[PDB]
Amino acid sequence: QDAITAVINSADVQGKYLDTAALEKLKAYFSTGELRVRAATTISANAAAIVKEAVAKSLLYSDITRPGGNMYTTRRYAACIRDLDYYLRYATYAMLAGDPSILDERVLNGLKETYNSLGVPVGATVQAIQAIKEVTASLVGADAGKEMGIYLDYISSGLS
Amino acid sequence: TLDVFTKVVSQADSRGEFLSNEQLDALANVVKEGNKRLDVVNRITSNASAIVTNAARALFEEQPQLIAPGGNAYTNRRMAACLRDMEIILRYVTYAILAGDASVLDDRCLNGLRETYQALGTPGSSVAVGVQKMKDAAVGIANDPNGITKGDCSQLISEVASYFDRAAAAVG
Amino acid sequence: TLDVFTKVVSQADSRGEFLSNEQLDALANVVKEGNKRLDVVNRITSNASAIVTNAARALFEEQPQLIAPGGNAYTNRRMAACLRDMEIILRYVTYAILAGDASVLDDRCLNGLRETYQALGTPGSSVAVGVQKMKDAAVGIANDPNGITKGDCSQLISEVASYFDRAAAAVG
Amino acid sequence: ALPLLQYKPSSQNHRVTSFGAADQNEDTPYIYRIEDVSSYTDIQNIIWASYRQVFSEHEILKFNRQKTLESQVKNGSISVRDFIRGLAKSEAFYRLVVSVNNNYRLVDITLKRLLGRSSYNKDEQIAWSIVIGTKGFSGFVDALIDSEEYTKNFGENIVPYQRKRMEGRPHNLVTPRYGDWRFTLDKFYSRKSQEKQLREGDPRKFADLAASVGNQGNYAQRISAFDIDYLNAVPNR
Amino acid sequence: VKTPITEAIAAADTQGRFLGNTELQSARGRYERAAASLEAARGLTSNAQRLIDGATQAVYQKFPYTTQTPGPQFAADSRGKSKCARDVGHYLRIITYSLVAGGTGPLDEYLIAGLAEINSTFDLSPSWYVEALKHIKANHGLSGQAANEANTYIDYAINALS
Amino acid sequence: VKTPITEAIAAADTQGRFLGNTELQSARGRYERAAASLEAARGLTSNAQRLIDGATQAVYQKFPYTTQTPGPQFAADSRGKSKCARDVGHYLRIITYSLVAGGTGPLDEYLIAGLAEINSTFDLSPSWYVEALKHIKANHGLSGQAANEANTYIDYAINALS
Amino acid sequence: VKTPITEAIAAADTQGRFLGNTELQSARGRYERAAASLEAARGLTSNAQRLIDGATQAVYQKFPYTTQTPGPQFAADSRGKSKCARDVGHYLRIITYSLVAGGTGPLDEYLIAGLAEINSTFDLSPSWYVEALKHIKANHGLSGQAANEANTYIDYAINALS
Amino acid sequence: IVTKSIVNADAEARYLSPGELDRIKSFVAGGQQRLRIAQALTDNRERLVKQAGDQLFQKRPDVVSPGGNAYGQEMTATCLRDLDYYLRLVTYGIVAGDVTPIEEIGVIGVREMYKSLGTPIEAVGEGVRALKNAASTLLSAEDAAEAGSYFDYVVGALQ
Amino acid sequence: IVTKSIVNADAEARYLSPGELDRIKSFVAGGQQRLRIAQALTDNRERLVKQAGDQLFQKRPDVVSPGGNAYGQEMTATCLRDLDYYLRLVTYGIVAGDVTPIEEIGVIGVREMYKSLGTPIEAVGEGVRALKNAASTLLSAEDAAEAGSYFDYVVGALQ
Ligand SMILES: CCC1=C(C)/C(=C/C2=NC(=C\c3[nH]c(/C=C4\NC(=O)[C@H](C)[C@H]4CC)c(C)c3CCC(=O)O)/C(CCC(=O)O)=C2C)NC1=O
Ligand SMILES: CCC1=C(C)/C(=C/C2=NC(=C\c3[nH]c(/C=C4\NC(=O)[C@H](C)[C@H]4CC)c(C)c3CCC(=O)O)/C(CCC(=O)O)=C2C)NC1=O
Ligand SMILES: CCC1=C(C)/C(=C/C2=NC(=C\c3[nH]c(/C=C4\NC(=O)[C@H](C)[C@H]4CC)c(C)c3CCC(=O)O)/C(CCC(=O)O)=C2C)NC1=O
Ligand SMILES: CCC1=C(C)/C(=C/C2=NC(=C\c3[nH]c(/C=C4\NC(=O)[C@H](C)[C@H]4CC)c(C)c3CCC(=O)O)/C(CCC(=O)O)=C2C)NC1=O
Ligand SMILES: CCC1=C(C)/C(=C/C2=NC(=C\c3[nH]c(/C=C4\NC(=O)[C@H](C)[C@H]4CC)c(C)c3CCC(=O)O)/C(CCC(=O)O)=C2C)NC1=O
Ligand SMILES: CCC1=C(C)/C(=C/C2=NC(=C\c3[nH]c(/C=C4\NC(=O)[C@H](C)[C@H]4CC)c(C)c3CCC(=O)O)/C(CCC(=O)O)=C2C)NC1=O
Ligand SMILES: CCC1=C(C)/C(=C/C2=NC(=C\c3[nH]c(/C=C4\NC(=O)[C@H](C)[C@H]4CC)c(C)c3CCC(=O)O)/C(CCC(=O)O)=C2C)NC1=O
Ligand SMILES: CCC1=C(C)/C(=C/C2=NC(=C\c3[nH]c(/C=C4\NC(=O)[C@H](C)[C@H]4CC)c(C)c3CCC(=O)O)/C(CCC(=O)O)=C2C)NC1=O
Ligand SMILES: CCC1=C(C)/C(=C/C2=NC(=C\c3[nH]c(/C=C4\NC(=O)[C@H](C)[C@H]4CC)c(C)c3CCC(=O)O)/C(CCC(=O)O)=C2C)NC1=O
Ligand SMILES: CCC1=C(C)/C(=C/C2=NC(=C\c3[nH]c(/C=C4\NC(=O)[C@H](C)[C@H]4CC)c(C)c3CCC(=O)O)/C(CCC(=O)O)=C2C)NC1=O
Ligand SMILES: CCC1=C(C)/C(=C/C2=NC(=C\c3[nH]c(/C=C4\NC(=O)[C@H](C)[C@H]4CC)c(C)c3CCC(=O)O)/C(CCC(=O)O)=C2C)NC1=O
Repeated sequence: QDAITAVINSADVQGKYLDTAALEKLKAYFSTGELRVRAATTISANAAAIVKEAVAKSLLYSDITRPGGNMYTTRRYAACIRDLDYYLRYATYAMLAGDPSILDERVLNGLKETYNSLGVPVGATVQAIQAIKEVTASLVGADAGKEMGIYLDYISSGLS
Repeated sequence: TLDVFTKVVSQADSRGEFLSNEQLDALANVVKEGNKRLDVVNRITSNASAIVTNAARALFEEQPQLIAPGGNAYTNRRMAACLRDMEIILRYVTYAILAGDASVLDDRCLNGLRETYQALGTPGSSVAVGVQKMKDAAVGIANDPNGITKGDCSQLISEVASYFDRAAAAVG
Repeated sequence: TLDVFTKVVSQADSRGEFLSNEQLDALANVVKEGNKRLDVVNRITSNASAIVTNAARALFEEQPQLIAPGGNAYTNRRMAACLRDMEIILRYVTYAILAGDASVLDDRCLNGLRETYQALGTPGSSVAVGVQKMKDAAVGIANDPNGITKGDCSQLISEVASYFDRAAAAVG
Repeated sequence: ALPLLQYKPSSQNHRVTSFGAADQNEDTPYIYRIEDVSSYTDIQNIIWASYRQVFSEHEILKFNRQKTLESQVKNGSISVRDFIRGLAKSEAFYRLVVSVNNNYRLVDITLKRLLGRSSYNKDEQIAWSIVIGTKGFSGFVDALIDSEEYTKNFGENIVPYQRKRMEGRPHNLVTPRYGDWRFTLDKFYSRKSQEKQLREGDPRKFADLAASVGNQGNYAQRISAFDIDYLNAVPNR
Repeated sequence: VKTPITEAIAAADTQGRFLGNTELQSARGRYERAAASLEAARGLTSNAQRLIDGATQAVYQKFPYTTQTPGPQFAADSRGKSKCARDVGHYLRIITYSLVAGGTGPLDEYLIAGLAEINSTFDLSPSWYVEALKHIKANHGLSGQAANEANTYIDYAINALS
Repeated sequence: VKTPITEAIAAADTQGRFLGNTELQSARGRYERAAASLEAARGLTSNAQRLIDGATQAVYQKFPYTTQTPGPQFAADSRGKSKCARDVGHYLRIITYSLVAGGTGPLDEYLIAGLAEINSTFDLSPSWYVEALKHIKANHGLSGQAANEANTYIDYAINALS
Repeated sequence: VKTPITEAIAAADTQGRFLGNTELQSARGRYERAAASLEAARGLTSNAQRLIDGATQAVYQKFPYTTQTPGPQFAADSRGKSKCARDVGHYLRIITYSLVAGGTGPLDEYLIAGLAEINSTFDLSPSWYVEALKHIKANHGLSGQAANEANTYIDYAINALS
Repeated sequence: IVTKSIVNADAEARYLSPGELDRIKSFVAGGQQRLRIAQALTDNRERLVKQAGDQLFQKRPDVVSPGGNAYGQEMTATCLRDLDYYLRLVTYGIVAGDVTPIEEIGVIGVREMYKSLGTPIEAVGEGVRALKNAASTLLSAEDAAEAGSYFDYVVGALQ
Repeated sequence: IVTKSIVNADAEARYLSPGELDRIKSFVAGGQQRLRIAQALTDNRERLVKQAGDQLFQKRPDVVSPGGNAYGQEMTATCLRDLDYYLRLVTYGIVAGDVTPIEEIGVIGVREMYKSLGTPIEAVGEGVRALKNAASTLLSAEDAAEAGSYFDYVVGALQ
């Protein structure tokens, strides 16, 4: 769903026409879409650098990459990079849509089930998503970093 | 000489890192409160000589040994020196009100001030009686609303009662 | 030291009467023009060292006797004294820009300045060549608009060109 | 406005007559007079030795020196006594000495740098302290230079100097212008991270081996991408 | 003569350094104040003869002493009362000068510089002028912000008197 | 350390007189621009690592000399390039200090007070830093009024260098 | 201007006492020394054009930077290279002046008195001249004792540069 | 961008929906600015390759170092020829309005090509970043934004 | 104090009785004085820890003595850090108006912690008493009373 599609749905289930508050919501979305698109472009620029900096901030040189940790095996390191790239990409989609429903529908659906099945540590994942959020808020600026951090904190809060 | 702006610098310089946006928002009170600082000092120095001469009748009300013959505030030269020092605290107080931090008052008013009363013979603890007999007149002149639109300067006011309380405690 | 505010006082004091409402309305330009004064001096002193070193290649472009052996600007101490005096005019110019009246520049920069060139041997009239070779760079830096909001800055540029013209004429 | 209260002058070296002008040792300071200029390098020496008394050598810097005053002194427009006043009533002196020093300390330092004489006792420091507080600092400095101890002894046109320092320590070296529990617990935190034990499979164990192998990488080729001429430089086959 | 512009000059000249940003903001503040202070300047010159003759009578009401006893100091004769409007007429001039100057500069030199030494000689009691100004403090009729700044220079001359 | 508030103090203390209206307007001016300078302060600390590594590379592009020749002065070794981010990392600190202080105070003592004497000794050519700052002058990305005042302290350090 | 004879004068004049035996030995030392220094003086003026054009090329070999980039500071244009022989031509003059004077006197005033302030302005990097003189230090071809004393004033100007 | 909407509506059995016709009309309107941006990047190519090689070899000296791939005049000429190729594909993507004719020729199999050539891909990404910086200096603000668009796509693609 | 009344009326099946609403309204009225007292204790923390360490090590020198726990710079830094923690919890209790968020973090298991650390609890109580004396000197009378309230709770709790 969108913010546009959410506004249209909320006006639809009442049978209501588009009143002035919904037009205010759509015009606010059409105002913010500029920096939304620019932020999505520069996040699509260097996603690999963001994931590299995030694991170098949070996960590297810990016991997690040591033997016994969950990132010791090299296929598990590759799976870690894959999961962080997923979090960043779906946070980019939720930032450009302006509605976190795609995070609820595509990422946060059965994810705690999987992470408790595999024995994946949840708190280290939350700290890695936090480091992702700090790196991309530094990279994109504060004004779009707020909206990026909202959906990354949404993923972090639903994960916990 | 220091400030509330430059103590934040020197606190950050001894750490040696850029100032955070959490730090500057707390400093953004002061540019709003600079509207409130700038007239409370203007209220004191407008009525500066009224505070001094009214509190000259308060230390001399309670302790009449000072104009007793043989007293330490007794003679005309000595009594003119009392008034010479009755408002030498008020300029150093009103400097600290404008600066907002008491590092001006602590190296010019109180730095070694206690030492001379053990040297001359003038009673140190008696000056601490009359100095906080100024602040009830200083706060009482600075607090009452006349003309100026109603606003809350109570938070700022505590600061003013703190500077007299600091200067009186470090004398006696 | 004088001002545009205090020359009006001293003009009225030598008359000895209250200032008219015709007089204060003309002075009300200056509180509006104080928006325009305060950055044209900020434009000059930001590029102060660029003006001096570029105009050090203009007097020394046209008159190459100055680094000729036996010249008066010849040796290293003498040439360092040229730069010592190439911007000692610019601070006294920018003082008069901020003050708005040239009574600061006339008792600190030009008061008896001509007398020393008849005493030392350094050519007086050559400094007047290079000083108005600063103002085409000074006006040319202060006039161009990049970034700043469009405004009628032309009005006091004729003041700025007048102060260099006064200081150059009273040297040579 | 009130007169100075009468205080106690102690015995010191300056009070003594120190009779004669052939008799002094060489250690007596070179009294630089503006009247005997001789050559520029006596002007430069007069100006530098004025800074030295006032700023104690280290300070001269670049910013601290008022460059304009030095030029005037050479011209002769302002006396040397007028020039040290302009140095002492400078803010490059004020942010240096006055902001760091106590009122009673400031009497002792200014008397050693401007008058060349240490304070008699503490009550002489207490006696002048009132003068600084009401008149201002430049009220006090202007009261030192106008005072009778300065004008008879140093004259109109001599830099100040410590007088009769035969059995004493030079003033600049003896007296300067000056007068944390969370850090020691933070270094406790750094020392307790090294003492546990590096875990197995660390990067530090192989660090020593890397040093043994050495091999700093190769230097830059230096060929510039503007002069490569890449369209002509590519070969077929 | 003191002015917040000329305080930015003389502090910059004794240091021997240029006009940095830390002196230009000093002249910035005065400009904002100057517009405000000029509204207090027009408030006083329009009420020139009203304030002077109001305050001169306000001295005689609280002090009936100076109107009765003979002497060159007091104002029993008309030449005293003629010199009454000399002084308070000169007091309101420099107050109007200090508002247009933006500082306490002309009030420092013209009025309070030697004021403590004349009054010891000519028997002019400073309690006469200090309550003359209190009538001007209450009866200037100004409002808003300019009523505060015109009130500032009045009780600056009061603390110089007492 | 200099501040337009502490210039209103020390000018009032050497005169030995109170805080008149001609020093309160000096602090009044700083308050008006206090909000303005802080918007330039937030503009620089958010771009800390962007401006430093941008300007450090901007030195090497115009000066390919310092990256090649061996010596303890230049930055051929990594310890030179490590001390490259020391200096320009320290340059942007005091520029952010001078904006929050409102004056050239901390920039006077911390940076330019002995700067002419170190560079004569360690062979640090001041043309290196003076064009490092010109990259910070162009690439800070600030707009409006705060873009001017952040531009003010930059070319105040330039005139101290040259 | 400094001279071991004029150091015996000014030290005798500030004391206000005559020329004792403890200043005549100062003059005496220089006379023995002067004959030796003059052999270094003839060694340099005979090699005037050889040393200048040798050292000027010796700057460009170690520094290929100053011959290429455009600018008024460097010597890409011929007028830079014309002013190249101005400076090093003026450097060898005062070195020959300091040998015949017997002291560091003319080298103090003529060369190194304001040298730290010009080079901060005109972007003349002092590492250029400090290695220009090192070529003169090695290639003067002097021998014996005069080769040491001509080597003395060269690395006195070096320590003034760095 | 017309092939994108055409195969997009062609996978469906529906026609081109008129919102897609609106985006085609808007691209048709912006085509003149696209052509001016492409010609401005066209005529100034050798400056851009020079400054890109400048900023790259200042940034990463290992290609200059003899263990790296771009060692010697022939290899550094091949390196600047690769940067010329990527600038050419960026101009193609600027004209086409959508990144298909540039990804089809420069992106879709580049990782295995550069892996079996020995060169690192991160240095190529830094080279396209240097091209983006030089073209940002060459163009105006609204032109540098729209060029840094496709340059940004290439930089994200090579990583 | 709102959680106190809420769980108090929540154990019962009744609503919040309006006397509890009166006490919540009165606490809401006094919250501004609470915030000023908390900020005054906030900005002057290092003075309070300095004077507390002063008065404690003057009162009990056995922590200074090598048989005691706070011997050496590291242990005395940990000691002043503990006093800093307790001042922080006192400011929390000053804002919250009731001693629950300070007892939950500093009181509820402190005796066994300090027993298995070796430190005596009476010296910690004397340290909080010294903090109360220094804050009584720092504040006005009606502020020192209301601060010595929660300081008094901590002193009674550590014993
Ligand atoms: C789009 C939303 C989405 C996510 C997140 C997702 C995750 C996911 N992560 C997995 C494994 C994994 N996930 C992790 C990740 C981590 N372990 C750690 O220690 C770190 C805290 C964290 C990385 C930041 C690791 C190490 C494995 C490897 C377990 C294994 O395969 O043996 C698996 C098992 C199979 C596979 O990777 O191919 C799934 C399905 N699937 C999804 O569809
Ligand atoms: C440095 C020279 C200077 C001064 C003196 C100054 C004071 C000053 N105080 C003001 C406001 C004010 N000042 C006060 C102060 C108080 N009200 C009370 O009832 C309390 C008892 C007291 C504080 C203890 C208040 C309440 C306002 C209302 C407007 C505002 O918030 O600024 C304003 C707002 C603008 C105006 O009045 O025109 C000014 C100018 N401004 C200056 O430029
Ligand atoms: C040893 C020499 C010496 C003298 C003479 C002296 C006088 C002197 N008289 C004073 C007050 C006073 N002086 C007087 C005297 C008079 N007022 C009148 O109404 C009458 C006209 C007049 C007496 C004939 C009065 C009534 C006070 C109290 C005034 C007040 O408290 O405001 C005061 C200030 C307050 C004080 O300590 O009491 C001094 C210092 N001080 C000295 O050290
Ligand atoms: C009598 C003793 C004496 C010396 C030596 C002296 C040097 C001197 N050389 C200067 C400039 C210069 N100096 C040089 C010399 C050099 N620059 C280079 O690129 C080369 C590396 C190097 C020569 C080897 C050049 C090219 C200029 C002109 C620079 C400019 O105009 O900005 C200047 C400033 C402008 C001038 O008047 O020409 C002085 C004062 N002045 C003195 O009074
Ligand atoms: C190229 C010729 C030119 C100049 C010179 C120019 C200057 C200029 N400065 C202005 C404003 C201003 N300029 C300043 C500058 C400052 N205020 C301070 O207190 C600071 C110390 C200082 C900066 C360091 C300020 C504060 C304003 C307020 C209006 C605005 O934001 O533009 C305006 C706004 C329009 C107007 O004043 O009519 C003009 C015209 N405009 C031009 O066309
Ligand atoms: C006004 C109070 C006052 C006094 C007294 C005073 C004394 C004084 N005595 C001095 C030296 C001296 N004083 C003496 C005195 C003596 N030798 C003996 O055998 C006798 C027992 C004794 C004299 C009765 C000697 C020999 C020296 C020179 C010591 C030296 O230079 O090593 C000096 C150092 C040189 C000088 O005269 O300037 C001072 C300052 N200064 C003062 O301001
Ligand atoms: C044609 C280019 C050129 C210039 C400008 C130049 C200046 C120059 N100014 C000098 C001195 C001077 N110049 C000044 C100037 C001033 N004092 C002040 O306070 C004012 C700010 C300023 C006058 C407006 C003073 C006082 C001296 C002598 C200082 C001294 O000898 O102590 C000297 C020293 C010897 C001599 O004059 O003969 C030179 C060579 N030489 C040149 O070749
Ligand atoms: C800026 C900080 C500062 C202070 C406060 C200061 C005080 C100070 N007070 C003094 C004397 C004095 N102070 C007093 C004061 C008093 N007599 C009383 O009865 C009252 C209780 C009390 C005043 C309220 C008296 C009577 C003297 C003269 C004592 C004597 O000469 O014996 C003196 C010696 C003479 C002089 O004024 O120079 C100093 C230095 N100096 C400083 O630098
Ligand atoms: C807080 C304000 C502050 C600054 C900025 C500062 C700079 C500063 N940089 C220095 C050296 C240095 N500075 C640099 C920096 C550079 N050299 C280059 O090649 C590049 C062109 C350039 C960086 C862009 C290097 C490489 C050194 C070491 C040089 C040496 O050791 O000789 C030194 C002398 C040695 C030192 O302690 O490290 C100081 C004092 N000091 C200060 O207190
Ligand atoms: C238009 C689509 C297209 C691409 C992408 C392309 C790449 C390409 N790069 C090549 C070589 C090369 N490519 C590079 C690349 C680099 N230098 C470096 O250090 C960096 C990592 C990078 C550029 C800055 C180097 C050094 C060679 C020569 C390698 C060798 O000779 O083995 C070659 C083999 C030689 C040739 O025939 O040109 C191809 C085909 N060719 C194409 O037609
Ligand atoms: C906010 C709630 C909270 C409390 C209460 C707390 C107590 C606490 N006190 C500790 C140590 C300590 N605590 C003290 C205490 C003292 N010095 C003395 O002599 C007195 C008895 C007393 C303070 C004046 C000492 C000396 C140590 C170090 C003991 C050791 O190293 O074994 C430690 C272990 C080291 C550490 O990780 O800091 C904890 C956890 N920590 C908390 O997070």
